[PDB]
Amino acid sequence: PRYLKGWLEDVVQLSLRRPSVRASRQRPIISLNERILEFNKRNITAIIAEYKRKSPSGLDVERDPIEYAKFMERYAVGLSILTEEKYFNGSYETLRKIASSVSIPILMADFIVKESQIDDAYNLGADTVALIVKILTERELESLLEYARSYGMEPLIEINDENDLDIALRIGARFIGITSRDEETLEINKENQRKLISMIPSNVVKVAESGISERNEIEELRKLGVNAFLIGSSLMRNPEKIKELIE
Ligand SMILES: [Zn+2]
Repeated sequence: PRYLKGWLEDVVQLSLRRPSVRASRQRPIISLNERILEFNKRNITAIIAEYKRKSPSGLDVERDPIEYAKFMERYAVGLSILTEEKYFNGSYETLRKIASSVSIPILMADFIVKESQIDDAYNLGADTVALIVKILTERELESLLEYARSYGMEPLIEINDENDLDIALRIGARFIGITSRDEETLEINKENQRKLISMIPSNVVKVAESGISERNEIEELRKLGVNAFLIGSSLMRNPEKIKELIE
């Protein structure tokens, strides 16, 4: 991985030593990016609802994961499950139990730095994974993208700046998340997020991530070409909000 500082350096070293799991997957992969495009053709707002108990930006809640997932199943285009343990209080069991309980596509969100974490996502039932450009070298990113595709996944390649975007397009990403949060500093910049969105080709499936709480922002981003919206904190604190956000 890259040489980082602060909490990201810590989470990367933790991830390198993450013990892998063993299990026989039950259901074939179902595509999150393809379901997003189907929602777009149906003119249904496509929200990826995220389950996370804690975050470095101060979220700290307890909520039953299965009850949350079963509620979201009616409304969300997919789910994102945090599996990072130290900063997000996620776990592999959380992913396994949620995947075993819903039929919509599931994204495992963690700090993937080694192939066995993709093995873990597959064996636990996830349909895809996030790969974060700013924690990986270009060579690692290309290799992990190919590895995930060899299972039948289309990973969400996450970008925050123009250097990240250059890499993501160069390596052939087809499913890009544009996060407004710089994970190193926790700073939110929506202007920069909109700039990057405008630089992505129309045939790439685009997901806006971080800081979304209001239907007005979803509408404005949809007008700019965003295909789907990854929303965590606001839904973890008031799950029923997704109903208003999709209206
Ligand atoms: Zn993300």
